[PDB]
Amino acid sequence: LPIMHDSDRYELVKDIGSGNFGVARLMRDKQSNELVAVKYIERGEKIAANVKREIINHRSLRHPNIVRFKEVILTPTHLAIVMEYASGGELFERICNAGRFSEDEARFFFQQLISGVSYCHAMQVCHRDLKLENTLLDGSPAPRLKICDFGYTVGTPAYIAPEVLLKKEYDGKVADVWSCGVTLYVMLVGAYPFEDPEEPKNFRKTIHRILNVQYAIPDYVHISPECRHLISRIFVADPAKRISIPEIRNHEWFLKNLPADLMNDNTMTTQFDESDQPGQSIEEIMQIIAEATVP
Repeated sequence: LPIMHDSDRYELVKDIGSGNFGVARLMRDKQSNELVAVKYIERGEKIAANVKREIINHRSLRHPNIVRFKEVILTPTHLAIVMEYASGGELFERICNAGRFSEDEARFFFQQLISGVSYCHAMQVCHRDLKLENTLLDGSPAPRLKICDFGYTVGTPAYIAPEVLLKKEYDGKVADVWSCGVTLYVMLVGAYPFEDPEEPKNFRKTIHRILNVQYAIPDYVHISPECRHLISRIFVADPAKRISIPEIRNHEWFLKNLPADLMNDNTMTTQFDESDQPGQSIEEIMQIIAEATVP
């Protein structure tokens, strides 16, 4: 990792190398007070077109449930890519610590999940790039879900829709619904839907159950019919018959206690100001990117 820089606007919090941000540096923005994660790319090295487009595409995503891009900084050594850091650990860990969530708590997170995924579907041009298994939580005492859309260890096949395993072509949006259903199930049950109950992680057995949409909610987990219905409309092997995101938004289970401030960062209890963010112009960013090609 390069030496600390811009210590006038950022404080060094901790250098890490494990997680959704991978080898990164945690810092705290002294002006905005936001915790961020800085990723470094060697100058004139991977400063390819792919990096350029990932930054540009990601910059446009401004939803409270998606890990935001903050800014790019040139150091005399690497390109610094700064982004929001989710410090609450993985959604999955919270589920494990609780054993399983109640219906109400699962709904609270599922609402956020759907709002975020729906926003990605509208903003992104080519889809098929959502890693819901590694969804994170922010550090707030009232957990906000954070989807990670970037990449500058693979998990359960349960998350992989049947058509993603078999068919050569598929609609990424419909596959994402399957993934959200897997997340919902795990929240409500405390284990994955198609994997062998617990002890064995037999990928051969999991795949087999996935393709045959073989799942069973255990007897001790009491679920409302609305909820149960929603699950049955998501775990459908045929993609053309799988409920869509907009239909999930109109489902009775999803509509109960739907907070009005789902898409807002700044609310009555949560502070956020876009003008405190280092909102660089796309021209400014491109300047730094090209200027970063010079070693």
